[PDB]
Amino acid sequence: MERINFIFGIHNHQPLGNFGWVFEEAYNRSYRPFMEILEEFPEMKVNVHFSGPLLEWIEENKPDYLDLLRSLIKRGQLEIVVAGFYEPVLAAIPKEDRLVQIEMLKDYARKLGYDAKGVWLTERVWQPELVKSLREAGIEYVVVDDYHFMSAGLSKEELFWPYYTEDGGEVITVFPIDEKLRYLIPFRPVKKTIEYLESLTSDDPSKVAVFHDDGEKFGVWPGTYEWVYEKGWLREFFDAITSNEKINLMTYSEYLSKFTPRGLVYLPIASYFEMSEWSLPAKQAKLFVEFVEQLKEEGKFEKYRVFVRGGIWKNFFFKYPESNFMHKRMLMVSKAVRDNPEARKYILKAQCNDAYWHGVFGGIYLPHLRRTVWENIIKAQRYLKPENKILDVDFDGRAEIMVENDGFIATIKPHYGGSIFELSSKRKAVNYNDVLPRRWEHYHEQIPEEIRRELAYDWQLRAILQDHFIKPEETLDNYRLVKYHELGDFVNQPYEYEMIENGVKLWREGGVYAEEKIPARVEKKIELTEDGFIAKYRVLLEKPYKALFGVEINLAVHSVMEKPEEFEAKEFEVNDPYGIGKVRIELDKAAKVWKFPIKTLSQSEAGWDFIQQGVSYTMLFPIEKELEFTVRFREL
Ligand SMILES: C[C@H]1O[C@H](O[C@H]2[C@H](O)[C@@H](O)[C@@H](O[C@H]3[C@H](O)[C@@H](O)[C@@H](O)O[C@@H]3CO)O[C@@H]2CO)[C@H](O)[C@@H](O)[C@@H]1N[C@H]1C=C(CO)[C@@H](O)[C@H](O)[C@H]1O
Ligand SMILES: [Ca+2]
Repeated sequence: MERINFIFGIHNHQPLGNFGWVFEEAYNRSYRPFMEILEEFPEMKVNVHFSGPLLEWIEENKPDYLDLLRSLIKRGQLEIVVAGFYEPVLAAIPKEDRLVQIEMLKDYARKLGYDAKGVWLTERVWQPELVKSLREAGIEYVVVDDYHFMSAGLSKEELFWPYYTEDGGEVITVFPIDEKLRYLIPFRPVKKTIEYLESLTSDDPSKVAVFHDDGEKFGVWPGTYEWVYEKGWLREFFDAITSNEKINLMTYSEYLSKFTPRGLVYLPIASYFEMSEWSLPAKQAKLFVEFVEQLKEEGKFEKYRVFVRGGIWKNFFFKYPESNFMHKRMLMVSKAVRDNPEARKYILKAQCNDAYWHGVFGGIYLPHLRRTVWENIIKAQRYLKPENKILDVDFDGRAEIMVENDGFIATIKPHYGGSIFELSSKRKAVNYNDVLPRRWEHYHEQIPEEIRRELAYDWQLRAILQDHFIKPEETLDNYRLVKYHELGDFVNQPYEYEMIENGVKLWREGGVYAEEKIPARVEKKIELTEDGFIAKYRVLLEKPYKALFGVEINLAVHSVMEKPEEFEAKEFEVNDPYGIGKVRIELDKAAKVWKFPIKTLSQSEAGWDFIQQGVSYTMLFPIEKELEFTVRFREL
């Protein structure tokens, strides 16, 4: 009967911090071939979204590509879709930042010759109040998933039309991405998509199905270049989709200029379905997966999927404390820097979402993406006057201590081993502790043997000046892996503190539990210096007992595929050119240095691999009753 309207869109994005070859590959593998083929089919209509950095990379490297986009826009083949310039997850940044973020990209769209009216929701993380924000930015529609609607209570059958939604008395139009099309396109043969769309036709001329997904899926994703281009999937699809009398191709704006949204509906906090898995704590994510698989295993996932639920994106801040700290620190800086445009631009760049979470691969686990966020938090803050302060930054209920001078910002957590969790260099714009601890993930456990022997999961978070207590006969390999016997209770327990001039005095009354609790007291005087910091230690035991006290210092060493190593040293240097640079650790007394890379499990189609998140340096000093020494970190 009536034709079925079809909306085709792509979303192109490269997170800040990506290697140059990555942009080049995505452009050659996807961005360019895709538009060249679109140019060949005058009747094809595409709704495309480009992230700000991407458009900036293109203007600098591939200017001609922009002339092609202007042309296609001019011939009615492209509707430019926007969002937050630097791909922030809108719901996770200040409302003020949402405005400027979107307008920066609206300005760019405008320069391609198109007044953007729609927004691609980054990671489709929805919150009711985004309505107000999108509305203030002049946006008339946002792109979400069918799953957001199913979660609200509607059945898939009533999701082939866009809907209105309101908040604060403001209303905006919402289009749902048909999950099926995300799997049919472009991975399955063309006929599979044509058959599906044709079966959707009804007596309702306004019915519409929506496809909108990653542009990189058409060429970059493993295997897609061969399938989409070498084997002609795109050319065959564009020909089929434009030569079908039951399928009416149109852009989002064209649809709204002809059909009114079906009605009013309210959406919960959600994202696309797959995200319901990743955003759950590892244990629960595993259960979620078992549940989904067992439903499919009993051929009943299809009729019951509308009731399946999982986590929400913001909970990555719970799953990864390092992401939460990163996030809250940028929120802190965004506020203090809001009236300074030059400074503010840096904080807006720090809101690029990728490094804040982890799906099946990458994200927060890629040091280069993480350092880029930190790099920007630091550059924005550098415009502010240094000022020490006590406050609960990551909201765990126990204040942090921020000590800072003209060249550094150190964040101490008295509650957790009185350690330094953040040592940011204002000169290098690097956080020396921009590392991650080794954690189990629901998708772990197949993994090869060569890697299993190097796998280990931490019980300790990782910071700087982490006080240990091990047996003289303890081995590096036992320590490296988490097998060793930690005699003390100072690594993850609270420390008393006293503020001083340019630093803090920390001390803890604990004990060295071996054969009997032997009460101990660790003291550390941390003071910021112009090129780092210095810590004067004074360990004390209540009763004699041969042992080894160790001060651990984790470092965001990224470009140094370091390996386990133990050596004798009073002072040693570290040279990490592409990461934290050059630094020196000086002791006033020699010690046994234990070094090892922090390895994290990374899954790819090329099997399992390892990502070095940083390196741990532990300076061991023997102790029986009294121990006194000084450690100095120096930035070169
Ligand atoms: C992370 C990604 O999730 C969503 O993507 C899903 C695709 O739409 C699905 O079709 C499916 O793709 C798999 C193929 O079916 C399969 O045959 C094989 O080729 O592997 C594909 C990938 O596993 O599953 C995808 C989820 O795994 C979503 O639509 C997409 O926008 C999301 N991409 C964002 C995430 C990151 C990571 O930080 C960014 O690099 C992207 O630019 C974002 O758009
Ligand atoms: Ca806290």
